[PDB]
Amino acid sequence: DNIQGITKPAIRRLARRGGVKRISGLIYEETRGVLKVFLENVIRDAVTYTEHAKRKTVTAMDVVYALKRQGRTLYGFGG
Amino acid sequence: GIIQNRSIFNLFANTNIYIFFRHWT
Amino acid sequence: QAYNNKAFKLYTIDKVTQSLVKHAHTLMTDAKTAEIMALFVKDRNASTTSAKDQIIYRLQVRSHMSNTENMFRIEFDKRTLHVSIQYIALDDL
Amino acid sequence: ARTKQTARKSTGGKAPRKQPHRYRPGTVALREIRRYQKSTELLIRKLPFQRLVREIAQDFKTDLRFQSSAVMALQEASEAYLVALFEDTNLAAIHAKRVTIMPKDIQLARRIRGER
Amino acid sequence: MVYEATPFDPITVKPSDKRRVAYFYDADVGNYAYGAGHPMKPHRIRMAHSLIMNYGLYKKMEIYRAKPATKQEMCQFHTDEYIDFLSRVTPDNLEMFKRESVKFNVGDDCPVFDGLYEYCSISGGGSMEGAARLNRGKCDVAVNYAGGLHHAKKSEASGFCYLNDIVLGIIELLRYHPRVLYIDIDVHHGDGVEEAFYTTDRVMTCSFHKYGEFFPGTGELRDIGVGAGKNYAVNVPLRDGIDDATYRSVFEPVIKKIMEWYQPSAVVLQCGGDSLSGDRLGCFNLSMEGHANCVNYVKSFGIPMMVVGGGGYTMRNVARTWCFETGLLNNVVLDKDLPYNEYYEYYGPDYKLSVRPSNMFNVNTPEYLDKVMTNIFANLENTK
Ligand SMILES: [Zn+2]
Repeated sequence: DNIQGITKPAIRRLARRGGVKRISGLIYEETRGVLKVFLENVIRDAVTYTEHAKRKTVTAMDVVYALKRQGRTLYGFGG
Repeated sequence: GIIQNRSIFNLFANTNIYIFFRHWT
Repeated sequence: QAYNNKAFKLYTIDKVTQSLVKHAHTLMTDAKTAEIMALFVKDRNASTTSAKDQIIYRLQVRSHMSNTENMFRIEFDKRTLHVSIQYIALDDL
Repeated sequence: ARTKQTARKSTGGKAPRKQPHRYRPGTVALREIRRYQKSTELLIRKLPFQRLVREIAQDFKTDLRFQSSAVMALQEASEAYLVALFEDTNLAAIHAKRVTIMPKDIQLARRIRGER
Repeated sequence: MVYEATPFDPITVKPSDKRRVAYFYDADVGNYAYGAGHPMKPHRIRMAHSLIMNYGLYKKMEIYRAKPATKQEMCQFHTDEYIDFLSRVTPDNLEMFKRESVKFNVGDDCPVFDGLYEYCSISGGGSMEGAARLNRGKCDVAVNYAGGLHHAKKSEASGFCYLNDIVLGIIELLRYHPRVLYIDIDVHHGDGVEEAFYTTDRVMTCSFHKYGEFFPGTGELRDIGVGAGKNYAVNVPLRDGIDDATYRSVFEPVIKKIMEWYQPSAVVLQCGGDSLSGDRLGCFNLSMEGHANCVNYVKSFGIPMMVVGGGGYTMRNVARTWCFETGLLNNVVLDKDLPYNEYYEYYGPDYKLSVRPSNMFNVNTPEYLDKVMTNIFANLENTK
């Protein structure tokens, strides 16, 4: 249900930034699952890294570190 | 009508001294 | 634990004392407020006063502040320290 | 005779118990294409996003606090991922003589992207 | 000019009012449990009883195990079909009784546990044998905490109550006593007992209950009985958080006026522990002294009484107040230091007998209770 927190108008805003002019209605709920599985990949690696530092808290450094692994580097948050 | 050796004393005040006295009470 | 929850009103003693301190601070440092307490000082220090002194003290207090403010008559009686407070907001005008 | 139960209540009365100018469709849409393209702020309300991360990280490790900058890193990364995926989808749609992204248009994009 | 604000006097026994006390306890009552998430627990009965044995109160009283009631004896008040359903329903064959589940209000808020019939039989047998021992003169006070099911009615189960044992006890009392007064200090209204004896003048049902949007909703002050039972059902509506002094100054004048006006021959006292402070469902602010002062005051009249324990959904508080009330009936005041029982871990952190009241607002104003007691006293003028 925290997933349903990613609301429609928010997915519409992402589509607008993405240049989409008419969003199907069945897209909204497809974008959730795709979103989840992706976050569920970064955050997984974010935590492997976390439990390697024996740290219990995660860091933004570990987040961009997990992105570097996945492939999609993120500049602006360290490293 | 002179009241010598008075015992009842009156304090006239605005909201500031009234609220201060209410906090004291 | 000590008072069997009968001392719950003392839970905010620091905040209420802080608010009393703040009210005293704005009590001396406000225009049209400290001279009212000065008039109270002159009325309390100078005893043996008749009624006419009390009314002229009342209008002299009234003339210090605005015409829409509220007056309060905080009566004190030495015998019994009994403070009667009376609401005369826009009544003596 | 097939039967089913829907009340789902062995007893009734459970509560009483002891226990005007209007633009054409698309003009406003293109206007706020321009608005959300000239802009750089973050489009998925934060709190909701942070929560998405708490309930989903919970699985990999309990009691995992997240540095604030981190959930902001997850947001940025997620919005970048979805805006890239949505540019691709619009293309996967404008391909099929159309102007409406549809689920199928994104199950495909991701196949060509190879993210599946 | 009827209600008087009086501070709560300390509880003092009367040495000239020694009563033969009969205790009815069946060791099995506690081995029954309404459910997993359910507030009503028969396990409160045996930790109350464990406090009786470990205080050495069994040397001043006789402990009896009442014979459990059969099917018919339950049908002295309830219908045949309701007792037949109660004696046959189990959690296994709940789907075999679906019409009767909604007919007799059994299944939600009155769940089906597989010792239901035995629990009801123990409760009804305890109440009826206490009344019978009162009838023959074998005892002056009959104590039975196994019952108290005052919400059960003729053909339904309500308020965690299935068998209205109090009606069975008052029925057994009526065979030898002309007038029986029922006093309910449970925070809920005694709707089953009042409804059973609504139209008769032989039973006066007095209930000191919270009356708001609270269960069971019945118990308005205007409910005074119909027919020959008019002005023979006193309802005392109370608000939240009534303390010991307020409850005493309400209870003692009303019960005194009933005593010198209705003049009963037997008394049934429902000692619901949900009138205590800190209860799961109750909303009163009575300490154990405040709860037991009603029992001590009704003991002063000398009328042969039946002390029957009813509600109470926090087990520790109801057990402690039942032990104190039982000790009060033997003309002793138990010391506020609990002896070692097998359930000693419940009564933390002080491990004393006392139930401490909460510091919540006694919203029962003197004017409201004055009007309530004035109308109650006016209705009681026709009961001579
Ligand atoms: Zn009750």
